[PDB]
Amino acid sequence: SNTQTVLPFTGLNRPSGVAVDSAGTVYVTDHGNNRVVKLASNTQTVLPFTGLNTPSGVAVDSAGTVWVTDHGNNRVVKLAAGSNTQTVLPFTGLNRPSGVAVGTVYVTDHGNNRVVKLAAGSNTQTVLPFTGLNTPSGVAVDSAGTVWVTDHGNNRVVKLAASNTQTVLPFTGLNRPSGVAVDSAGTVYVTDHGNNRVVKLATQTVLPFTGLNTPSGVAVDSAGTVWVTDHGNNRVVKLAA
Repeated sequence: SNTQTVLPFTGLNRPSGVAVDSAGTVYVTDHGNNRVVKLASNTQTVLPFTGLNTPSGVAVDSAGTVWVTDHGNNRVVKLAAGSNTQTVLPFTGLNRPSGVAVGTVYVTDHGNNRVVKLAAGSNTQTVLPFTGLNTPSGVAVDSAGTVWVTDHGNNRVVKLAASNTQTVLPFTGLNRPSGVAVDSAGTVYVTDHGNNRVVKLATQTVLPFTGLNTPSGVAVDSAGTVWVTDHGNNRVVKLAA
């Protein structure tokens, strides 16, 4: 499709993260309203998270568990499907965390220029051996265990195989990039926030979104639909394959 669809979310303010599950349910972090909203339906629902302050990244697994980076409280919180009690994950030492990806949980520890991993079960926390990161933003993980990070401060996207080798992806002309997503083909999508555009790397291509204003989050589903949080315009837009 060359024509986007604006999702029927209401009341968003400065939305940040976005995630999509296999059923096609869309979750958005409504940063300015300290809440997470979801759309299955033309009417959204607010998830029963509590005490969020300027939340940022969101992720969802196949069980429908939702993870949110509670940026302003330096923690990560999760809600299982159908539950009213949120769980604070045993991360330690976080400093203004940004993105989150998933039973292993990966978090961009923005303020500490590092990506942290929480091992499932053992809850051992380790720092992934990325190097030279500066104010990193989005994170994504694939089935192979490869981790992609938007190195926002350095205008690049870098990946690490499940390794002491990090690869700079050949994006070009990025300007304060934010979110990153990866589909089953290995196509990587980045929200080039400072340039009001979304780029993918199959050859770099600008997706044909119209009227974007400082886009933040990006998500892609198994059918290749791409969802973007158009932060500057308080809206969420999608492009079908």
